[PDB]
Amino acid sequence: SVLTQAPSVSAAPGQKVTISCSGSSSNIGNNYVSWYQQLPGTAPKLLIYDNNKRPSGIPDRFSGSKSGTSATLGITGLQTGDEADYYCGTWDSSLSAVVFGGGTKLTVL
Amino acid sequence: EVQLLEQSGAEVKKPGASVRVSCKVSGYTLPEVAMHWVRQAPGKGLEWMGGFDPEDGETMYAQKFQGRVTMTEDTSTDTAYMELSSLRSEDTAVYYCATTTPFSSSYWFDPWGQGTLVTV
Amino acid sequence: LIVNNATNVVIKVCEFQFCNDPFLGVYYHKNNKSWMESEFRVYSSANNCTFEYVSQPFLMDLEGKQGNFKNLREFVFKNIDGYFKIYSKHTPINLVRDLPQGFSALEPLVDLPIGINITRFQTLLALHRSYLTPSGWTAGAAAYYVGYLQPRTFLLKYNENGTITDAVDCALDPLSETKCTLKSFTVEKGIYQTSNFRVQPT
Repeated sequence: SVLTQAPSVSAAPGQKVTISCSGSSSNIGNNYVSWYQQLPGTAPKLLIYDNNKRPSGIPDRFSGSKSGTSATLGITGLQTGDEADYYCGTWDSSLSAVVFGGGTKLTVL
Repeated sequence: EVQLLEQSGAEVKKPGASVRVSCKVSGYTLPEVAMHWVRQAPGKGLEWMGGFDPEDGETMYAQKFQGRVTMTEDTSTDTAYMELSSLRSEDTAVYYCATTTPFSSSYWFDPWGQGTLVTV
Repeated sequence: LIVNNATNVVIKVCEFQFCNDPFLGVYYHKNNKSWMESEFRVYSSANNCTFEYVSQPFLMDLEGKQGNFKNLREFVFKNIDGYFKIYSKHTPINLVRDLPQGFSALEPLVDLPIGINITRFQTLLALHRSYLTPSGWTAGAAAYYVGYLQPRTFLLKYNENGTITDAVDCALDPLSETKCTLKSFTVEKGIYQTSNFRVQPT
């Protein structure tokens, strides 16, 4: 929507590569970031909240960071079942609402 | 912790209609936790919708979609009705029941409602 | 059913259905930003009720003290002659857990027409809900003290203001039974004749 991330990305299995989302000070700057996963026709699953915190049942192999308006979702230990789209979001005071990016569909090569 | 009830069920309503969305819960009670809504169009991304505001105590409405969709709550029966109106072309899609926690600043939508497509 | 609230305790003498694991649930209303108390997590049905009453809260805090009080709170419950009477007290205690050597005088709170025999009971609890962390329950820690009553003869020493300090049981030991004969807490040097003993038949 109002945020920046690519449609798709690809990498070899078992490797280490992350995905980032570029916001602004009006959105990511003062606000906490979340990340979500969905399989085709399934229930989008919370990945990491506040970029540093794992929900119950999340592999510890995921991390996160926020540098200025840029927020990277740490993705490590690629699995054959890790191919799916990951969504960035953070609170917005601009329209005073919840915003997301277009989504990035990972591919494990 | 908690599993939820479905968002709607299967609601197929031909053009010239409008549809409520009643999302119930289990393991919690309705007004200890705030609900939320997101448009998800197949082959597309997330568009947030509805929602409750931890600040100010109001139930939010997405400005872009404001006024077309409304929400009510029955606390005892845990029924939260999301009524979308005035069907249009691109507005048939999965609209997820989501929730944040009133304590405190949570932006993350937490265990959610499995998804329901609508029909225009 | 004694329920303490935020703030009107509503004593209840009724006919309820108490669950297998009764206790008072507490949650957050989101309307007026107030922590309510779900009272039916204790009991399902409330009906037929015989009696109802309300008073100023027996349970009371002070706090601001970062401990050093612990606000030790005692309640005595005695069911006799149609009057089940409640007693209370509030005391500072600096010890880690257990009780000091001091005397605790408990005034009767209310003398109520109860007319029922109570042979068994359990306490009540206040717990709440939490949200996603690696549902929430068991707020803080909880421990208390229980002991059973018994008929005994006490000598009661009132003060100039009627505040009883020293009490002495007569049957506690062969020494305690003589002090009940002199009625005095001072026992002068000498020999005193305590109640007789008998050998009993096998």
